[PDB]
Amino acid sequence: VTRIERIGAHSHIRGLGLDDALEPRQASQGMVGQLAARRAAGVVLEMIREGKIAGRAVLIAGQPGTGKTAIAMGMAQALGPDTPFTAIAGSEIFSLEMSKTEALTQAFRRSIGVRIKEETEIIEGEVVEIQIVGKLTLKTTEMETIYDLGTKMIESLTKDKVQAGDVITIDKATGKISKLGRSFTRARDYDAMGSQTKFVQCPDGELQKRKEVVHTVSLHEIDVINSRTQGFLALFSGDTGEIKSEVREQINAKVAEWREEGKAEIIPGVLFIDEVHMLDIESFSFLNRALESDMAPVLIMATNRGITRIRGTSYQSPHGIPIDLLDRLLIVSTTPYSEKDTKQILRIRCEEEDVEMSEDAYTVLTRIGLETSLRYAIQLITAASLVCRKRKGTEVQVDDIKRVYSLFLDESRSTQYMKEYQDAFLFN
Amino acid sequence: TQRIASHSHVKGLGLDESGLAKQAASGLVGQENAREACGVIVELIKSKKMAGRAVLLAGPPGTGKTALALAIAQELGSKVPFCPMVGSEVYSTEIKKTEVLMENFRRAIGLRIKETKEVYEGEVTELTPCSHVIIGLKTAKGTKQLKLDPSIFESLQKERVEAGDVIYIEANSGAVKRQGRCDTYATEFDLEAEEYVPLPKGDVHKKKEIIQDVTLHDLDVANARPQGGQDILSMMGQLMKPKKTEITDKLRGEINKVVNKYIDQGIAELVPGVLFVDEVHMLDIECFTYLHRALESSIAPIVIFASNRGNCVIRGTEDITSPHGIPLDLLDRVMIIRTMLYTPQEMKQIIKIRAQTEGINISEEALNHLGEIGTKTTLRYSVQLLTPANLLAKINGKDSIEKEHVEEISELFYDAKSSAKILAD
Amino acid sequence: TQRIASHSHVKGLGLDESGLAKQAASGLVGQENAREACGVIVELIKSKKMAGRAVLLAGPPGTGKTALALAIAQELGSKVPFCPMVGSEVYSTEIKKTEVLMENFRRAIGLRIKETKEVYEGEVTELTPCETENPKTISHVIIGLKTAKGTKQLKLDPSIFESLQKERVEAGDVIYIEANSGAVKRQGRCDTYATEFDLEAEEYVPLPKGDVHKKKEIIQDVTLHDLDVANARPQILSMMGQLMKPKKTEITDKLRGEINKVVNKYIDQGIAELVPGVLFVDEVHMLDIECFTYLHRALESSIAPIVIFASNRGNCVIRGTEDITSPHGIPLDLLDRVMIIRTMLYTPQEMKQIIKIRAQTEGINISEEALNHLGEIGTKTTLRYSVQLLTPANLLAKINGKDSIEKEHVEEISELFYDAKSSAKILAD
Amino acid sequence: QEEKTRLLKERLDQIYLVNERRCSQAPVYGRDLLRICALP
Amino acid sequence: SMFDLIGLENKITRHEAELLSKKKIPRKLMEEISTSAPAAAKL
Ligand SMILES: Nc1ncnc2c1ncn2[C@@H]1O[C@H](COP(=O)(O)OP(=O)(O)O)[C@@H](O)[C@H]1O
Ligand SMILES: Nc1ncnc2c1ncn2[C@@H]1O[C@H](COP(=O)(O)OP(=O)(O)O)[C@@H](O)[C@H]1O
Ligand SMILES: Nc1ncnc2c1ncn2[C@@H]1O[C@H](COP(=O)(O)OP(=O)(O)O)[C@@H](O)[C@H]1O
Ligand SMILES: [Mg+2]
Ligand SMILES: [Mg+2]
Ligand SMILES: [Mg+2]
Repeated sequence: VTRIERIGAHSHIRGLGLDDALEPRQASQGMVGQLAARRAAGVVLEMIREGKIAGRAVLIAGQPGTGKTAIAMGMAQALGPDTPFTAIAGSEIFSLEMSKTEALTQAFRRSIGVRIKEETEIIEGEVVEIQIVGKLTLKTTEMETIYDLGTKMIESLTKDKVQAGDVITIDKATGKISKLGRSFTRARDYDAMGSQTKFVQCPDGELQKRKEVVHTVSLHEIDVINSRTQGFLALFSGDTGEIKSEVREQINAKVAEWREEGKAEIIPGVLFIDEVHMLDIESFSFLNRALESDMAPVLIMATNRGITRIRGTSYQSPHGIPIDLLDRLLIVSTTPYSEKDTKQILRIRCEEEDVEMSEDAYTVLTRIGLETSLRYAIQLITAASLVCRKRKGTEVQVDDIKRVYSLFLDESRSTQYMKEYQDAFLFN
Repeated sequence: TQRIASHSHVKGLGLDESGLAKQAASGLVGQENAREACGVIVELIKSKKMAGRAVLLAGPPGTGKTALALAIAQELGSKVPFCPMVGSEVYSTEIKKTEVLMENFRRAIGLRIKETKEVYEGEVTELTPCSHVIIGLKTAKGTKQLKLDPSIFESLQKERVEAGDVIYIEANSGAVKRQGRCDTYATEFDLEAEEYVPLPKGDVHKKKEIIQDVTLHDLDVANARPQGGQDILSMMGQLMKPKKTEITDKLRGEINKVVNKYIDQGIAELVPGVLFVDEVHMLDIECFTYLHRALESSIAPIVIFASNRGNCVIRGTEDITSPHGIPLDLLDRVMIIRTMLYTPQEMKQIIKIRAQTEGINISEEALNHLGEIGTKTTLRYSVQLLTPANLLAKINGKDSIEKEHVEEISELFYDAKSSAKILAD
Repeated sequence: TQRIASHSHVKGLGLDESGLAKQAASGLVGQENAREACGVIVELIKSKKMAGRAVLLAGPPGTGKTALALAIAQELGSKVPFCPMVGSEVYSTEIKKTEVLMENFRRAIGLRIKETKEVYEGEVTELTPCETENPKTISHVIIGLKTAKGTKQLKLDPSIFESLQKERVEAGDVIYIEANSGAVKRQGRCDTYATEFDLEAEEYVPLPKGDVHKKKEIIQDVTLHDLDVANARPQILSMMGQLMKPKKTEITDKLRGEINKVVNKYIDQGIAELVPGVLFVDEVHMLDIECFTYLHRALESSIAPIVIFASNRGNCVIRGTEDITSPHGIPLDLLDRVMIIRTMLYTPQEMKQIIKIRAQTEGINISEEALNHLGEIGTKTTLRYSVQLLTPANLLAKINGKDSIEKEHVEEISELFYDAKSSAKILAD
Repeated sequence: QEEKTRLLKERLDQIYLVNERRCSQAPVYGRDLLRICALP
Repeated sequence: SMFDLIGLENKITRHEAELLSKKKIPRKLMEEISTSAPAAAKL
């Protein structure tokens, strides 16, 4: 069945393909070539796992199509889902709801997980009888007990309309009641059931259990929850506005106290900002200070620009980043692919897309990709597969590649054809 | 429909079984290579295997780029989602451009949800709370006695359900709706402010397997803000100004997980569709740079772009010129289908099809004259002259368009080139 | 705290008693003149005499400007409010830039409130009224309070009988009574009467410890901005305000003047003590002309904190102007209101000292030859780059089963990762 | 009795399906998470 | 409603959801309940 997630541009990548010594293996876990860059990404991944040093910034820089985002996806896959990995595009911070600095702060705080443990003492059981002073009788498969009821407790039992046969949980620390459902029985079967009705088995073991529960949240979620009375709604709608510095400072201090008490754990993650050259000078200046915080995640960036104009200024800088921020980060450089690496990337893409191709087809597709671009060849893989299926074939041949090459143009051929008829296109 | 639109004649791509474009079929004339490419694109979309692959329709104005996108939409069908948008629609004043693009991406993913509705419907003959609730429903096929969960009694009281009223009860959700009074009591009073509804015809218990198509964006906006809540804050939220909001990535991920769970259960089916972004040259550099990641996603649909610009400056950038007004980086992520200028014969065939679609009878001489005019100015101008020419023909008491009417209309209305020449003088 | 940041080794200005900077102390190396001037600035802050005095740290990148500011902050302690800001933060979407600046100014003025409360708390043991003939009439209400220390009887005013019945105080209930108002507050049944069979949570409380009568001192630290925010929007109007987004508001000068008056009244009454602090504005060159102009008036206020600016832009065009260049991206008018402290480039020896201190703080064992190689790398490239190589080289060494960084690990890490200049060279080619 | 027991079986199947769907789904955050994440 | 998430924030808890998932009545127990279909003294 077609699940929500389908074959995308990075579906074949399932990690960095490194060994225990971080030596890059050729054609491992979907990664081909980029040996030096993959080794550097492994070193950065070890830094992220260690977590000791906050605010380390890494810029993955290279030519278009050299696997920068592929390396980022490999890092995200190799890193466990427990550790946060916030992947955004540079253009996601330009919002009408909040300033750019607020958006970068929220991206920073979303990339730091905090794991909070909590112990509670609850009484869970099936209600046998309730008498309106008051008395309540509960039972499990192993025990039966009767309690005396206070004024607030009898009020809570009445308001929730707890009836005999229900399964309820009452927290001794707070005295609140929650109805988990009603136990099914010979007499409680009905022709229609209410929306809230849930059938549940009688609880096992002892009534008064001691719980240990661990909640995994992030600093941004804590900020939003503490932003206003119904702040957790903004965890859905995103209408968080600009969270005040008071709330953030009080949360940083409370989390520090929690970690000192052993209640919470901090899991520093990664903030990947692809296409980082969309950030403006204000964003870069904010990042220069934001990375100096001890609650800063490890920052990874990707760009393909050369000596280009910094957005928001008239200055030109390498990678479109001012040298203040470039001095604060390490640069990993990608390398253009060889013929062998191109062919192996095409083979892995065919294996993911479930396409069978003849060897001559592999040679011609590799030549096309070397001459035009790797992405164009990847697209022509599925194009030729479709054209072959329309032909009632079972293996993609060179003729199908020539067919799709004639049907779908690349940038160069399309540009040449546009220039040939430039009198018809607008605003040349 | 009833009103003739600029593409009402386009009913498909006109391909044969071998995937080759017929010269004139399904309202499309010429553009053989582009129709065959759009055929391969339709096969890609129907495959439901790939995500986030993108296509750029390139060529001069009036070369059928939008017509071809609508032909793809026709070939897919109504079940497959097809979200059209224009590049200038990203400049919302309520949400960021990337949010508008993400919303349109989610709209193009459909989710067909399959369910059996069970409903008990009939006239109420008895309502006695005992615990449990006993209700008696009557229909044209008989009377049935039902035992209801006591939680439905509150719903029955809220709906003010009494004996003799026609109501329905959902077996899965217990929702009760009082759909008026039974028409048998229409004579109980001569003047009552009540809505009488006929007694249901079928059985009291009705079963129907149904399907509903929803988009992931619909789930996103349903979970964006609480609805139907009886709490005072929910009532105020019902009252407040509805605004688009920058729905968070975490909610989208959770919705994806739940949809995946229900796809695994078998009660939902994914229907990936197409997002059509016309005039993609209008997007700014920020939108294109976000679209890089958006297309690289594994949840994205097939996105069809259309650009008519030449080597123009990318918007939101000073003097950086890229082909089609699209950065080369995004161009490397798309497949380019080239549309060509029409030959005079193809323009004549298009004019004929447009006239036939508008219901206009045109003589051979008028058709030849219109073809000559279109050759001299534009196809769209010749095609637009058909309706006024028919109007003048009907005013002159004629059911067919002659060359005199086309001459008169082309004298009354100028083309863009003629106005430009006049204003140059 | 536990995680290691770029400035986690800065523990203060390494100054002696005579105000001179040691060559290397408290994690700082060199910058003797700049540390001495920062020392005079720290004395200025601690003197509390002056308001609105501005100092500009100016110098090349990686010359310790932010390290010196955080060293000043460490010297001042945690009592003095030190508010870090970056110039990019003024561009808010909820309020005007001048409001952001004024809010950050008021964040750097601290106020310490001292509250002394007298309370009589304990478990109630008797509530006997004292009947009398009026000159049934009661002249006193005797309440007996029990604590773990002992029992006390209070001859309370008869009017307290209304509050006792309002609070439903009964024998065996734990209460506390404040000396001033004389109103009773009930806090639950004493836990000595709680059984394991009855279910209530809030209605039980342990017997108070300590003497029945207590004198409690509560000290709270606030900023003038905290008071501003509190008085600007107090917490059905509350329901609508909490449902809608509580945006920042452009707090009026009227409210700030009223709050200044209230704080002066508290300082006269002795309830409160002012702790004026420091606002640090890094990357101040991100401010626009309107912000700098506002800062002209703000620094002339008698209420303003001491502000520390930092810039490295050199002769650069002022943001929000066209072609108006200024020595630091700051208009010359503001520069006349600030003292400038220059920071100077480091020698290779100072770079080696900083690298060693960083390695110590990160917990990294570095060999002498490895330290020399990394220093020589840092004399090329940048200091920041050489520091950043420390932990990846330590990890590379740990992979190879070495407890200390060897020179080969530094060489390999340098071969893997490149600096801004090497990348510029690759881009040029 | 075959039709009646078939109808009962169908009711039981629908009960099972609805109860499985209701009990299958966990909240994204929950009450306890919000309570524990709240500042004093 | 199977996709309604925000409605669960005021209705259930993660630990309660785990309990509900663990203790849901299986088919055989309902079949048995359909097939089959304490005086206190103060000592
Ligand atoms: N190291 C790699 N191994 C395998 N495939 C790669 C690699 N790098 C790039 N690709 C392929 O090319 C595309 C990814 O290129 P990408 O990383 O987006 O380039 P850029 O650096 O411009 O972002 C994917 O379709 C993927 O199949
Ligand atoms: N291949 C075609 N066959 C038939 N009619 C066409 C064709 N291409 C365009 N038309 C008609 O001419 C009009 C202009 O074409 P259009 O699709 O708008 O071009 P573009 O979208 O590239 O500007 C269409 O609305 C349609 O009515
Ligand atoms: N004189 C010094 N002694 C010790 N550490 C220093 C010194 N100068 C800079 N550093 C450290 O080296 C790095 C330089 O960054 P920073 O001080 O922020 O420079 P900038 O002046 O560019 O803001 C910081 O980690 C800082 O703690
Ligand atoms: Mg990329
Ligand atoms: Mg069009
Ligand atoms: Mg600094």
